[PDB]
Amino acid sequence: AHIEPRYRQFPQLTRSQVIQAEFFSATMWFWILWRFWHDSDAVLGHFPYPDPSQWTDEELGIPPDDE
Amino acid sequence: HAFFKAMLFMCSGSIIHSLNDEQDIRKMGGLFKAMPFTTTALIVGSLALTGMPFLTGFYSKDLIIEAANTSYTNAWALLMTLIATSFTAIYSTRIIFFALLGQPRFPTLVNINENNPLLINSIKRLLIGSLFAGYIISNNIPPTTIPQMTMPYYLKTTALIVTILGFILALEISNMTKNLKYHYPSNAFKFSTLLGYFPTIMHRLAPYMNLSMSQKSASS
Amino acid sequence: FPKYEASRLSSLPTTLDPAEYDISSETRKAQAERLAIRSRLKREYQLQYYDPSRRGVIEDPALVRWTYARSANIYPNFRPNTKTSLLGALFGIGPLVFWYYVFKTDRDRKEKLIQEGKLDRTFNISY
Amino acid sequence: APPLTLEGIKDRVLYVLKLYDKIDPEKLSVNSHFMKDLGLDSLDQVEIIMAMEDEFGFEIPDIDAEKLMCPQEIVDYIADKKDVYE
Amino acid sequence: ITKDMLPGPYPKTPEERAAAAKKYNMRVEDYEPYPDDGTGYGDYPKLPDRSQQERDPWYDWDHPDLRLNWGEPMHWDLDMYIRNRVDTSPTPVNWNLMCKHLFGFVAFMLFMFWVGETYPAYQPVGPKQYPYNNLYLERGGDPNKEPEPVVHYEI
Amino acid sequence: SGYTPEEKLRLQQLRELRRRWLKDQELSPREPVLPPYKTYRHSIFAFTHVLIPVWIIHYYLKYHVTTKPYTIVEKKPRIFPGDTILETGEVIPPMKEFPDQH
Amino acid sequence: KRLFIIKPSGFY
Amino acid sequence: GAHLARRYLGDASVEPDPLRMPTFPPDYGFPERKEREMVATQQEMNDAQLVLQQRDYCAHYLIRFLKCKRDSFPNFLACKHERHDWDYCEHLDYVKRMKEFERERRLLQRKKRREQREAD
Amino acid sequence: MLKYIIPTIMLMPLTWLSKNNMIWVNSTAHSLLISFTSLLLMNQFGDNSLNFSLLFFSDSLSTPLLILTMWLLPLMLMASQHHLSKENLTRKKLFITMLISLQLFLIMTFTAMELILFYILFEATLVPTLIIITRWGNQTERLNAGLYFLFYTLAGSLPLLVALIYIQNTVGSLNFLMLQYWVQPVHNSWSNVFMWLACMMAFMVKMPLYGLHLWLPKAHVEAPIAGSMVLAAVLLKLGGYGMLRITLILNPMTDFMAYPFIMLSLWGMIMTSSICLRQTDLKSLIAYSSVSHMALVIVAILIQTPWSYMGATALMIAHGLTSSMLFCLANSNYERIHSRTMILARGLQTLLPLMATWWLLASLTNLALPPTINLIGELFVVMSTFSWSNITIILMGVNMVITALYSLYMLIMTQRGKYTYHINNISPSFTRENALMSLHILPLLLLTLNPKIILGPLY
Amino acid sequence: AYLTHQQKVLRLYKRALRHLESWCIHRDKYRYFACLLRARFDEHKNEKDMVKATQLLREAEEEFWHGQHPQPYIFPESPGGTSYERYECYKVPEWCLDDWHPSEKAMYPDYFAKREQWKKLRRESWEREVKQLQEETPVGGPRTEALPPARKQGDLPPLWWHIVTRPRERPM
Amino acid sequence: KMELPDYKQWKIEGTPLETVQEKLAARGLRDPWGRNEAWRYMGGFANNVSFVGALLKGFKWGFAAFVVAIGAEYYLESQ
Amino acid sequence: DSWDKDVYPEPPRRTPAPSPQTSLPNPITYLTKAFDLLVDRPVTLVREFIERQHAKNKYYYYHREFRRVPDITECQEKDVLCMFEAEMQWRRDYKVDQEIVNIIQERLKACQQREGESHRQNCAKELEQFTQVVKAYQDRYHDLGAHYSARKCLAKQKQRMLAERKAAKEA
Ligand SMILES: CCCCCCCCCCCCO[C@@H]1O[C@H](CO)[C@@H](O[C@H]2O[C@H](CO)[C@@H](O)[C@H](O)[C@H]2O)[C@H](O)[C@H]1O
Ligand SMILES: CCCCCCCCCCCCO[C@@H]1O[C@H](CO)[C@@H](O[C@H]2O[C@H](CO)[C@@H](O)[C@H](O)[C@H]2O)[C@H](O)[C@H]1O
Ligand SMILES: CCCCCCCCCCCCO[C@@H]1O[C@H](CO)[C@@H](O[C@H]2O[C@H](CO)[C@@H](O)[C@H](O)[C@H]2O)[C@H](O)[C@H]1O
Ligand SMILES: CCCCCCCCCCCCO[C@@H]1O[C@H](CO)[C@@H](O[C@H]2O[C@H](CO)[C@@H](O)[C@H](O)[C@H]2O)[C@H](O)[C@H]1O
Ligand SMILES: CCCCCCCCCCCCO[C@@H]1O[C@H](CO)[C@@H](O[C@H]2O[C@H](CO)[C@@H](O)[C@H](O)[C@H]2O)[C@H](O)[C@H]1O
Repeated sequence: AHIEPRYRQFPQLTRSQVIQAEFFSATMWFWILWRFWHDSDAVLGHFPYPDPSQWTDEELGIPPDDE
Repeated sequence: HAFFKAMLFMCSGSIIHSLNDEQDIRKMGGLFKAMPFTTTALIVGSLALTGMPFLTGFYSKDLIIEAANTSYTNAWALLMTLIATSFTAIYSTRIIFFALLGQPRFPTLVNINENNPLLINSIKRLLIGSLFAGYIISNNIPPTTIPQMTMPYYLKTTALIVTILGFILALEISNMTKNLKYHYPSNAFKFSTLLGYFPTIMHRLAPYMNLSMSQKSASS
Repeated sequence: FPKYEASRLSSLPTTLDPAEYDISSETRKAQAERLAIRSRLKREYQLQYYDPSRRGVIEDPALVRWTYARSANIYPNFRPNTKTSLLGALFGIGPLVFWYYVFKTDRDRKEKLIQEGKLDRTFNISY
Repeated sequence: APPLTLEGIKDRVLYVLKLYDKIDPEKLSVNSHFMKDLGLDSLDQVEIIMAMEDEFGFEIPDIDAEKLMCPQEIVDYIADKKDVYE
Repeated sequence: ITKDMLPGPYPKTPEERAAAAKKYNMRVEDYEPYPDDGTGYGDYPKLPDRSQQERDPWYDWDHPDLRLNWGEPMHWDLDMYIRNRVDTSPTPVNWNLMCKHLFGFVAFMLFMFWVGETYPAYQPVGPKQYPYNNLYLERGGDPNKEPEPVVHYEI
Repeated sequence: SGYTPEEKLRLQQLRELRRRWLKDQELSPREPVLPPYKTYRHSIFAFTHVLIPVWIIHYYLKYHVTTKPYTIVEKKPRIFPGDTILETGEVIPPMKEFPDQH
Repeated sequence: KRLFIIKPSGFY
Repeated sequence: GAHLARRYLGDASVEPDPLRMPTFPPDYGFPERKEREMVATQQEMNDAQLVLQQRDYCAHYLIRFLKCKRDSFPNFLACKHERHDWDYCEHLDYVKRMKEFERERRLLQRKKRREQREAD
Repeated sequence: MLKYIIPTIMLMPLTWLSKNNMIWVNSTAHSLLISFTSLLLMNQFGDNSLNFSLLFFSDSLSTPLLILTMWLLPLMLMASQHHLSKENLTRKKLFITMLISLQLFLIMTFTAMELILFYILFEATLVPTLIIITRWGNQTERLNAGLYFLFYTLAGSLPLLVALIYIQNTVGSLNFLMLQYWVQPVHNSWSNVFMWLACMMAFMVKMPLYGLHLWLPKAHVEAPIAGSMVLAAVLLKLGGYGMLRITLILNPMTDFMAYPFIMLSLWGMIMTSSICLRQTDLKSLIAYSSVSHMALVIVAILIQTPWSYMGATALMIAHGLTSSMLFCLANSNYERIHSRTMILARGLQTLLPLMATWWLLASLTNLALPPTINLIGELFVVMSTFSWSNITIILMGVNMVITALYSLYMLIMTQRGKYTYHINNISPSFTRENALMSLHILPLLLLTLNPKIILGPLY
Repeated sequence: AYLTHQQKVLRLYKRALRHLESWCIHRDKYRYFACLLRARFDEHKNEKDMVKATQLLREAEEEFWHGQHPQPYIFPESPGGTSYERYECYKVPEWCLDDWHPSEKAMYPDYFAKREQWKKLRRESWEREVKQLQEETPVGGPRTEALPPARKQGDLPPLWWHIVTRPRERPM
Repeated sequence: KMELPDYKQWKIEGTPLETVQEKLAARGLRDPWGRNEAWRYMGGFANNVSFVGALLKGFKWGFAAFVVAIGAEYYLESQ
Repeated sequence: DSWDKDVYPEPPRRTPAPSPQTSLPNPITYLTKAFDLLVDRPVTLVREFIERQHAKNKYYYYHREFRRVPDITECQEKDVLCMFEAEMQWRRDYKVDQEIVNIIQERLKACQQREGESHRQNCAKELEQFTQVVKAYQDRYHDLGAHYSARKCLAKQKQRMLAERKAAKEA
């Protein structure tokens, strides 16, 4: 056949199978980097998270303890 | 899930076929270079399964986790779900480490061959799907909810970090198999291997009781 | 090494059985006759299994005895006594009486609710 | 899977035995008894059978394995199991 | 076959035990009938309650799938012990210990789920607010009745 | 522990018979003795497995299924502020002005 | 080498 | 979040109960609160066939996005600004709910001081 | 009904006057022609039944049963002519005469407008049935099987005769049309408790009711194949058909008299399903399968709802074809190996690939795979018993699980695994055997396309 | 047990190595531990006391049970393996060919001509095979399942048909 | 007729099998099957990528393509 | 058209006119034109041929008209001849009422699909009409049993009329 078996030895590889595998492995990493560069928010956060303790009583309308 | 899970099964079929119907990972190894295209699909499928950013599995799984920890939920179910997400990286590491890495452990008559176009094309189509199908779909489906996007930084990245930690820990565990040490199994190890004894107990006890009652009491 | 606690559905490995070891000429004599019986039956089967002119089934008396034992032979060897009657009473009458009260109680409760109008049947018109 | 042949099976059976440090590869022949000629014991013969199983990817039961006492006997046993007739 | 070769009543003498064991192709020593409780076993040999999976795979059986030999007495429950049904082969973990671990895991999981249902996890956020008297009309509220207004303010 | 001389001889004799039986399983050159472009093939497949069925189904749906009430029920089209209605020419008003906070 | 494949009669 | 640790392992009486919140009048402490405006009419949301849970105070932004999605078809990568407008509005809606929780917590804290000093 | 009674009788002159070598061809062909014309009975109306004369009428309940009965006669002839080949010629014609006379009694039984005419024909079917079992069965026990069949039936029938005659005295008529308009309610009393029992026990034994079923596995295991076919397909349904008619005049007493028999059926169906898991005899397994299926029919008839009556009618037809097919399938194995032991001949899908398809289809209908009419009937019954009491879904659910287990166990044990080495007379399936199987399954699967004609009068 | 003491030790040795292999996985690590395990067997190789030797076997088996791999490696076509009995559905007994239709047999004229010689050879040999088993079997039947070889030329080993003509391990 | 490689070439030196023989040699033991395992550590089976190297397969060309693409996108966006 | 729009009402259709905001060609537009050319036109002509043959053989069928007869209330006790006709009439009306409930159910289900996410508010009339008709059908026919008859129906009504009278007496 086009590929003969070997005994106790590394098998015979075609150029086509090696090249195609490298192309799709590269395409995976190009894709992730391209998306990460353009959509980094989707993995790190889209909006700031406010600190509730930083809000003043005037914003929250907490009346002074005297009243 | 349909894309990369079907691909993973097809990649394992490629390995099983080349190793004369061998399915035990302990008897594989060294296939990373011997089977280059099956290896690329297996790595892409594994990364898609573990929610690697922007692969098909990230667009569903990642949203689910962030909705899970920002919801009014059982605290135990949330904690169980996160730990299982880490376990996903661990067993994904196992398949890659044992099937593809290290030295070959299969028989001597090497017949590895992944060069059939039917095999290459069928996996090739699912490989493209496992890279872009998630992105394509999320950008085309109409919105039918209110996605939760405001949350603490640590709730946003919980899915990613527990996955990374699982990868790191899984790698350390895999490396210890190489050391020249022998350890007796733990009760935990046996429990995991024997599937919590559920098949062992229940598939002997239920059949026995029902079948014995059928003959002894119902009939005789 | 915690020992092996064998059960009905988890038998005892022969390697851990004392009976396997500490053999005597008396046991070895027993294993001899068991093997002799096996070979006598094997020979009788092989002579019919290998017969060129045999087309059909090799009737096995062991199989006929098994099927005959588990049907036709039971009643002649039956005795009405405490064990058979207590088991017969428990598993023949008992389940019927149990299910009677389950369904009768449930149906009686529902019937009362329907009379008082307390069971919702707004769209129930298929029965 | 590529088919087996009697010559092919013999080659690999001898090949494995030539990689066993307890045998003399020049003194080895298809008809060498593992104890009478090669002077091995039975613990060694279990290992040889174990290595033949690993070589061909199938198991020889212990009842059958303990009788294979020279390389030709192994070659015959494998050929019979795999339906090799040449 | 013939009546003398068919199963019979419980054997009552050492000689009747000998003819029974002969009939079932057994040794008079190895032949032991079921107890005579009146359940209908008769003289059928009681055999070791072992699954067919336990028998030697490599022996050359007359019925390899059943792992039976032509003519040997069949267990009373042979059809329950075929390789498709009840398996009694030894387990690498004792039976009782297996039950303790599986039960313990399951029982513990259920308890922790209740604890998590009493102490639910939620975010520090007020109730989500909807317009038009909490969408009274949309949810199916009666058009004729005038709903109790629901007013939401800024903050 | 090896074979007895009697056993070896029987294994020898069965082996010659078996290898002869296996040899006889091979087929002769004349056996079995039987009794007496892509575009085109994909073009014929599309014709017989798409066009002809979709002809039948459209005829079935148009002149039999849709002639009965409520056999095909469509979700009504979404109407957005500013849309124009084809059936009438009615123009849907735009929404009121936003605070335009960005 | 093409071997003969034993099958039950398919004729009937 | 930390709030859970405080409520469960600490004094829960000063932490809001998410189910029953709010437990103070809306105007208590606020001189003249305004009422939240709603842009989209009920008929527009009805005609747009929005999912009932999407018919909140940001619905007008959702309607704009949905109209843009249909009109930009098949360019499924357009309408990014409209999506973000809707997402940002929902973010602001979420922060408002966060303030409501903090307000409730501080009032509970206040009412504990205002009770303790009156107690002693 | 004379357009069916008379040509059925003419089958007897035809068989006796046929050339010695044409008795099977002639009787089979002309019994198929009679089956064809029976479709004219499907001239049914929404309000009125089809009332031909003072003696016979045909509604939507009896019409499908009549068509099942007349379809079965040609199938029984095909199934018998092999094992009767060595039979004496006159004794072959007498065998066929017993089958023709059974069809005659049966089609008159299902169309009798008067209940005492129904009783006589209902009883008359015993004689040909008993003679078939005891004359042309193969084993010693066929004689005991005949006696159990005879005396179980008569123990129940004779009380029914007294009750019907008492009913005619008090009401003045037993005409079923008249009973519909002159029916009066039954008020509680020990006198009516035993009138109710007398009216229902004869039919309960025929179904059979669990507890009273012991005659059935005996009869099946000893009957010849044609006897087993009619027994399972039709004669069991005489109990169901009789109950569906007589319950008209038992109201409202059926409200509480049903309880002991619903309990027996609901629990009995799980017990007989589980018995099938441990049966060693293939025919006995199928016999016990019928008891489990007919338990549902008894429950459905007794809860007296429009959905339950539709379900019972479909179950009786679906079971008739499926159980008859299963007996025929097991028989084809028996004609080869001459034993009914299920485990004797295994792995037959390797040796008889097409007969293994029939085994698969027969099993799938037996476990009620949707949308078969087996599933339609069983589902409608389960819907109605759920409204009767919600907890019944537990018992219905378990039975469905156990029914699948023994149906596929029978398939796996006989058809799959390894073939038995020493059994070497498994000849290729004959055309007669394959046509017999297809004439069971094809009409059964065709009825799924148009199930209203087997759903009964309440459709 | 009909196994001698030697058979039990050798069987335990093999079984212990295979379960050791499952634990180690890596071939270098397995080689290191297989040699230490062999050293332990060599340690008591010369124990001449049967009582002690049997006692050593008992403890060894006890240790193996504690240390056995819960999921050991199995050769795919071995009992319990993932390919055990995978091909039984394709093995068809040769007597099925007697039922072939003549039109089916006409397609392989040469195969069925040879098949007739084997069937002819089977009939001719049968009588001598039964006779040979009659003359060599002691009164009271056989005591073992061993069968004799042929003792003359032109004789075939008794009971050979179903061994010689058994289905190929990869039939279709 | 298949050609097996000459058996003399399988040596344990320079492989982890040699470390095993050194550890066993320190106890007085030997590994007589070491050469039957050597072929798994020699030839094209020697030197297999690490787990990180496995994941990073194709990263080099993927990163280069990513760098080119963004630069190309930038140069267009500016103009 | 084919059915009656009164029995099966459909609210007037409102279709938004296309508002393409993209330069790209719309795939649906051209596939629609292909579908009309390749499927609709040939299928339409084949139908017009068949409609020509039917017009050359025009014949009619009729919907049966059932005269009204006295109901079971007017029948003397055990007078089968009058009972039979009243009983058959009651059976015919039972089937018709079953199909009335099917029509109202069909409207309800068509509305639920047509209105989409707004069905909860836009199918209130259909739900109300369905609720009322199911109440009327339940009162007439529910719980009569498999052996239902005009007599059992009448007895059920009388029992209901008695209960309503007694409650009215309490008022
Ligand atoms: C949509 C984004 C698309 C991104 C596409 C990016 C370009 C695709 C590049 C495909 C590369 C194919 O070319 C392949 O590359 C690898 C790595 O250099 C080479 O591999 C090279 O390194 C290894 C290890 O040292 C050697 O064993 C091998 O002999 C050598 O050739 C292959 O021999 C070559 O065939
Ligand atoms: C969402 C996707 C997340 C993907 C995460 C991918 C994996 C992340 C990196 C995990 C750790 C990387 O690997 C880190 O470096 C080297 C690998 O060269 C390892 O080093 C190891 O390599 C050799 C392998 O022969 C071992 O024998 C040795 O014991 C050890 O030094 C470290 O033990 C590990 O901590
Ligand atoms: C990531 C996973 C997250 C979920 C983790 C869930 C944890 C579940 C733990 C359940 C433990 C149940 O199992 C429990 O273990 C101990 C330890 O053997 C058992 O203990 C038993 O074995 C030994 C005896 O040799 C002794 O400890 C004790 O005499 C005996 O009772 C208990 O009988 C058993 O009930
Ligand atoms: C498989 C077997 C199934 C068996 C099912 C058993 C059902 C049992 C039904 C019991 C109820 C019988 O019906 C009941 O009979 C008695 C007859 O004396 C009637 O009552 C009559 O006799 C009793 C005497 O006991 C008087 O007190 C009463 O004044 C009188 O009217 C009741 O009005 C009626 O309710
Ligand atoms: C063989 C299986 C054995 C399992 C055990 C089965 C026991 C079966 C008992 C039969 C029923 C006996 O109980 C029966 O209940 C019904 C109610 O529906 C009663 O029916 C009567 O009484 C009720 C109130 O009790 C009234 O509405 C009315 O007078 C009438 O309906 C019967 O008077 C009574 O006889």
